[PDB]
Amino acid sequence: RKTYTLTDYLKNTYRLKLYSLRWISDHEYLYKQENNILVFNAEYGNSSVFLENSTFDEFGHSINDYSISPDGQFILLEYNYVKQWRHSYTASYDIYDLNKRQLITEERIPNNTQWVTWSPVGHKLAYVWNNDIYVKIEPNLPSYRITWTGKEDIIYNGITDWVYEEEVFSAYSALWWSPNGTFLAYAQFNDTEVPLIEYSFYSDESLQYPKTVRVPYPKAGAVNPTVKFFVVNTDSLSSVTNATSIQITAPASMLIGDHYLCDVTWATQERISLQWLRRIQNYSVMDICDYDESSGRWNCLVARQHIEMSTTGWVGRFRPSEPHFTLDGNSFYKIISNEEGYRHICYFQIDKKDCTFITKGTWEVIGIEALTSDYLYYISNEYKGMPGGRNLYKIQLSDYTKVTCLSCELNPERCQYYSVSFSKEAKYYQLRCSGPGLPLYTLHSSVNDKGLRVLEDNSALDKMLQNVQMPSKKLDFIILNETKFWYQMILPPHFDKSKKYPLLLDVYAGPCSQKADTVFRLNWATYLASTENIIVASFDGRGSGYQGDKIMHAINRRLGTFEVEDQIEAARQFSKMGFVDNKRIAIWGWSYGGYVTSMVLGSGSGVFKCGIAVAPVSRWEYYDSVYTERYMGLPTPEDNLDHYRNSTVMSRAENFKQVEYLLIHGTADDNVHFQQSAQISKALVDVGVDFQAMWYTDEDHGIASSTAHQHIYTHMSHFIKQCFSLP
Amino acid sequence: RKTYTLTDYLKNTYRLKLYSLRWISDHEYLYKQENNILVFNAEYGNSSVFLENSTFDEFGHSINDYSISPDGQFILLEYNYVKQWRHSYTASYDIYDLNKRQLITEERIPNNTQWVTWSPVGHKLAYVWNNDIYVKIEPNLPSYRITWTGKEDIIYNGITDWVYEEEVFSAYSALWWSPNGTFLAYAQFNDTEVPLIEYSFYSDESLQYPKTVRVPYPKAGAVNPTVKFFVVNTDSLSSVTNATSIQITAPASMLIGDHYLCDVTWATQERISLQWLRRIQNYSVMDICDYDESSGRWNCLVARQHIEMSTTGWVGRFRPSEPHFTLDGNSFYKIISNEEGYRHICYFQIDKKDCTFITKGTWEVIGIEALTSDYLYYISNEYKGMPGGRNLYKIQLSDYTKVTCLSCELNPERCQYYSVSFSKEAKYYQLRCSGPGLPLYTLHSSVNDKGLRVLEDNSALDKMLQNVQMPSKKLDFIILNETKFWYQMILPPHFDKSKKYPLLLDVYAGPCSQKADTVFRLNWATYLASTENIIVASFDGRGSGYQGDKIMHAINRRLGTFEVEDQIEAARQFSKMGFVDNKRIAIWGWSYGGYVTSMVLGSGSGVFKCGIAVAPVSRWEYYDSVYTERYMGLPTPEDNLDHYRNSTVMSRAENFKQVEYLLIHGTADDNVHFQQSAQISKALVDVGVDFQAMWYTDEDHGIASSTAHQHIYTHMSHFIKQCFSLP
Ligand SMILES: *[C@@H]1O[C@H](CO)[C@@H](O[C@H]2O[C@H](CO)[C@@H](O)[C@H](O[C@H]3O[C@H](CO)[C@@H](O)[C@H](O[C@H]4O[C@H](CO)[C@@H](O)[C@H](O)[C@@H]4O)[C@@H]3O)[C@@H]2O)[C@H](O)[C@H]1NC(C)=O
Ligand SMILES: COc1cc2c3c(ccc2cc1C#N)O[C@H](c1cc(F)c(F)cc1F)[C@@H](N)C3
Ligand SMILES: COc1cc2c3c(ccc2cc1C#N)O[C@H](c1cc(F)c(F)cc1F)[C@@H](N)C3
Ligand SMILES: *[C@@H]1O[C@H](CO)[C@@H](O)[C@H](O)[C@H]1NC(C)=O
Ligand SMILES: *[C@@H]1O[C@H](CO)[C@@H](O)[C@H](O)[C@H]1NC(C)=O
Repeated sequence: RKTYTLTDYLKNTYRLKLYSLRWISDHEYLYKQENNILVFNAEYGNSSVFLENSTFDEFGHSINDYSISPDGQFILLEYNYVKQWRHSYTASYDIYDLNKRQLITEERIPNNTQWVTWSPVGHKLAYVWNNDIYVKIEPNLPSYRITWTGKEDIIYNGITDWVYEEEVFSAYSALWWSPNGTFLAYAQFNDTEVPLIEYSFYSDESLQYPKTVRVPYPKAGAVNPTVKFFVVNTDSLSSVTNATSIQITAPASMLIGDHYLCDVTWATQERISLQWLRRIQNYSVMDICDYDESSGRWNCLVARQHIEMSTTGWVGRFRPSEPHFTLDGNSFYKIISNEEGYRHICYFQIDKKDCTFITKGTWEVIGIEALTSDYLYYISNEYKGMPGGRNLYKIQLSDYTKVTCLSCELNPERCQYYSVSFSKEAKYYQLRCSGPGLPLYTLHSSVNDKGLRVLEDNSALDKMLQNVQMPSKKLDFIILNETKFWYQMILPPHFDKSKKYPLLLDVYAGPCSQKADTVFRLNWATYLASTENIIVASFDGRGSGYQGDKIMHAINRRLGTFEVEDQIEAARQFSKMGFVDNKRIAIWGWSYGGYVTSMVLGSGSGVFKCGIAVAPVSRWEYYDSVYTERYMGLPTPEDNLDHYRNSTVMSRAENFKQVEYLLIHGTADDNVHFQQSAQISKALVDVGVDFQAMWYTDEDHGIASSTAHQHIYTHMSHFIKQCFSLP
Repeated sequence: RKTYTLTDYLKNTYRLKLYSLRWISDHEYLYKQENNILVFNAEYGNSSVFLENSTFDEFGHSINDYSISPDGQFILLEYNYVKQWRHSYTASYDIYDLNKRQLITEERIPNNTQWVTWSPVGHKLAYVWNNDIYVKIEPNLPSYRITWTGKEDIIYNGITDWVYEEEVFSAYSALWWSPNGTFLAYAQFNDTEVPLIEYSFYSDESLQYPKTVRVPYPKAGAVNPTVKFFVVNTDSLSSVTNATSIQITAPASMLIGDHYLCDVTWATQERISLQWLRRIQNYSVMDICDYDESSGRWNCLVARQHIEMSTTGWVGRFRPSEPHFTLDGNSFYKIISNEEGYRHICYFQIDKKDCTFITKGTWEVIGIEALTSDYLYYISNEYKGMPGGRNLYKIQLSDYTKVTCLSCELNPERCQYYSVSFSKEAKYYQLRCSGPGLPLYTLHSSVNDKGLRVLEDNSALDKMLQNVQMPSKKLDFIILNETKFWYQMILPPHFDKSKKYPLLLDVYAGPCSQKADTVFRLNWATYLASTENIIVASFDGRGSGYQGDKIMHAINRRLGTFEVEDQIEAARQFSKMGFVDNKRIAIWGWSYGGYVTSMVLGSGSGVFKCGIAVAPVSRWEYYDSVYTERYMGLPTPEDNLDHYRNSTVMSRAENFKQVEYLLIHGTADDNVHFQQSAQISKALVDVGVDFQAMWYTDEDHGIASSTAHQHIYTHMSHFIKQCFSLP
């Protein structure tokens, strides 16, 4: 048999298969296969061809992505894709009728549009061009302007600014249609007083002078952007006079200082939910607002207002959890950590402030996925008491003791990590199994809860991997200060406990992480074990997620303390197990893991020989406000400046004398500025420590352009092989 | 026994001694002992003690450098020196009185002062502050304001912008007293439409948002700064009425296009000479310009225009040569390249304009050092047909054929490399022998040409060095195309000719460079030969200078051609001598030889195992217009675009596949911008070539900071050691 090699991973020799589908009705879904968008049927297979390989064959453009209007007439066609940050990007748009086999020509959508969306019923459009919002009742009719305020790097109507895209909404889009599209809600951010990160972009070598990029980006302690919120009524627009947009202003609990808007969620045709959140992120307020068909303004009755606050840390996991209303929009289920530290479902009622918990236990609820008039469906890590694994549950709404696993025992040895995807009224759901066996995608009915057929079993792949010498995964735990803490090892094949193999520690360890899980992946780590016989290990100690607040909030206000000491104390444990060479212990990480790699090599620990750190944070005052202050407070004397300063990589430069270090960064990293590593290399130079570094011209935080991607992973390969002595 | 070590070199153990002085009369001069300013009579001994190793403990501030008034009465004092480009700085300035031992308070010279200088006779003063000229007649009294155009980054009055500073005057100063102190001329530089290089400066940990530095800088082709000249007189100044400057405008041979000011030289109290050079630098014009007691303006008579031009290449070694004038102002001597392309001395008489040559042969006048009614004194490389060497001669104005060498046989073994400084009217002079033996400082008398005393012979060092296994040096040549080309080698202690050594090839190789000399050096090569046993060898090939124009102009319009060829050629010669190990041959170099080293590695000859390039130029359109265009012409397709594009390091990427490369660059390089290396790296990553790289945070083109000077020489030494396989 052959061994998994570095090239298999770089030329992507052994591809996993998956089954991407869209639902479009309670009965039906879509699936391109050979570029043929088919329409599949859920009960039988009465299935039909919706769109040809070709058709658009003669577009003389690459169709970047597609979208159908939910009434079925039209299709949106996206191309000329030009990326911005993580989720943001600018594109060109053309619409196509399917009852007329024809494409629109008039009032078409202006090139370089920031975002496009359909209403949920019918075929109206909302789009954002040049920071402003536009609406199109019908695709061919002129477009209704809605804002004027929009200005590049100042005002943003209906799109997120830099920081709200990254660490709040995870989206560029900041619009929300009502259920039938009557209204359109939106958001407005203001960066006027927010300062600019500046950096260089070199480009094609043809370019003579290098460009500076200026991005409004508020670092810890700095002036942040502000947020306003409105709802406009789409069903009465005027050819003649402007559009009146009703502001639903925040509550006074929030208006007294820097706050954030963190959630927008419709309940009914005329009832919307808001969540807000103070800059000090331990205090959140929800608000339920009804339409007044007398004054078309919007009421949010203080009785219906809902508080959520934290005594042990910060509200939500990354943000306040999201509420799921019952069809009358008169109660709602929602994730809220109970009073033992564990995250479970609460059933609220629009007008009463106690909630009633419908789940109990030492395990957490990952997500509410769906809601009928007799069942709620949710995802937990309950099965066999493992926080690394995910499974699907339904709960009988007339009797909270009547509760049922639907995935656990379909096939428990191959399958332990499930997502679920629902038909438009939970008549059906697809299930996705990510591991530990080979992904298994399958289809089910909610009535019988009986599975109709297999969609994809990853068999092509199965057959090749009988040809490959492959690694093995212990997942298990160990006990400390009285507590279980999960790790995973990737073990080379024919792995023999006699022998003392070398050990790379793959780290992340930032708040609410999990690196110890039931998932199946072929990755770098697989190559190192398969081909270099290196044990790859990960470890979720304090800070880590899905195991309660007692374990998530340990690091609150004290980042770069317990997550570092825990990575170190787990390496100790691994040495003492004695199939590990206690002189060949290395460590690596990226982003937050690169920081923690950097703090651990700075620690004077004795334990590690080699380190590699990729776009690491080195000093929290350099990261942005919204992520940083959530866990750190504000960097003033009056609050938490002191930990801010003890917690910097720079203060540890002299101890790298004891280790071999490698430091890599993109020159054009918007997220964690090159600044951050600049400051590290400088401190190590000024106390005379030798070390290695690669810059990567013009890459960002992902370093994911194909060629940079082959370089880095090779370069790091050479460094590990080199320090471990592998020939 | 012990050897010369990286640490001796970095920590600067074995120090030379120089004997600097300041002639301040025809027969007296200053100089420190420790902390203490003596004046020394020349005839015999009088020491006088001009100032004390105390006196200035009084002062508070951290004094820096001193200047004295011609009439000997005042002394100017520098502090808060705050470093800028390569000659440009800012400082503060207090004036002490020497007759009193008082200190001027009422009306001083403000902080952040840019340049300041005494007139040549008496106690008159001119300075520049926010780009404006100011004169003081008396140091106790109210400054006179000369210009009001000055403006940061656009208008430079009495001082150079970045291009004139680096590439023409090698000076921040652009003022010119008349010899008796009356008139004062200055240059005004414009920079309105010169575009702007932009780069990051991180400063201390404590700075939260980096700083973007913005500097006006023309690259190849770009828009240059234009230039204007003026004379103003200093006896007729008015305190009611603003102060008049007379323009003197360039000749119309120059005015039709882009052109530069390349030299300013006063001949009489009322006659000035101005040299102009075209943008395309194969054509210069000299003007000679008398006063006019009646009009008040300056008259540049056109019988007195001397046109120097070129056809093999460019005018000058790097610019037009300077004139030395006959006391009366009516004739001058100037070095010019003759009909066979050797530089020698020409007598000109202002009205007739064919110069007569005073010297000839197959060797070259380095420079003209002094003029008496009787003799001309010059430095040259004639002695023994050796361009490496340097020696002082004198020639009789009454009879050319009669020329004495003042330095040749003085001390023939130890001393072949001379420089000189004469007293106010050439009665005495100091000699400076800088190699091949230890440096040796002496005093001489004109009338006798008498060897008065030895001022310093460095025997302190001489003892020390008899404890160490010092390397040895060979200087010598080879013959290519029936022409001599000089190499020097640094050879290890107890060099054994039957052995194989690895070989590093130090490189510069720029136009009119010279690496093969008889100078004496303690440097990184010293360390590499004595301690790690490497032969370190440089080579003076095509382009190199002081050997005339057939060799020098060979690269005309054609950089990165022959000089690269010849660097490979030289390494090939050396390996066939049979004490070289064909498998271990490196190359490296900073600045120009960074480029030359890159292009060698990128050439795919295979002769070089590995290489290191420090701050290289990778592509000529990234470099400044003045130096670049001087050797390439213009990057238009109606001039030299095709070579500009063929001569890039980046188009040689796929060959770096046969080599271990190490690329290094200061992030704040204001000259060769980090731009240049960024494009190299990107190129290599694209074709997939492993290399190693290092940035230096906020260092510039020198990487001179104490700690970084150390970091890089240590990093580089490791890299070579890897490559030659040495511990
Ligand atoms: C340094 O160099 C600068 C240019 O590089 C120079 O500034 C002159 O040039 C700028 C271009 O940057 C010009 O804008 C300006 O001159 C012109 O200004 C107007 C254009 O915006 C134009 O209307 C003017 O013409 C008018 O007035 C003149 C008389 O004043 C008449 O000839 C015209 O008919 C018309 O009525 C004018 O041509 C700048 O003067 C800086 O001055 C220079 N600084 C130095 C030398 O100190
Ligand atoms: C907006 O929501 C999220 C943001 C998340 C983020 C996560 C990791 C998980 C997240 C998960 C959610 C969620 N859900 O990590 C990101 C992150 C954290 C770092 F320390 C860092 F150096 C770079 C970086 F991108 C951070 N900027 C945003
Ligand atoms: C204006 O005067 C000079 C400038 C000189 C210069 C010399 C080398 C010798 C010089 C000699 C003189 C003289 N004389 O080289 C310098 C130089 C050349 C390069 F290719 C480069 F990348 C950087 C660099 F500083 C260039 N900036 C100016
Ligand atoms: C955005 O905020 C800025 C503060 O600089 C203010 O001047 C401007 O009026 C605001 N724009 C709005 C809210 O329309
Ligand atoms: C000198 O000229 C400047 C600017 O051109 C002007 O402001 C000033 O009045 C003049 N100075 C005096 C003292 O008249």
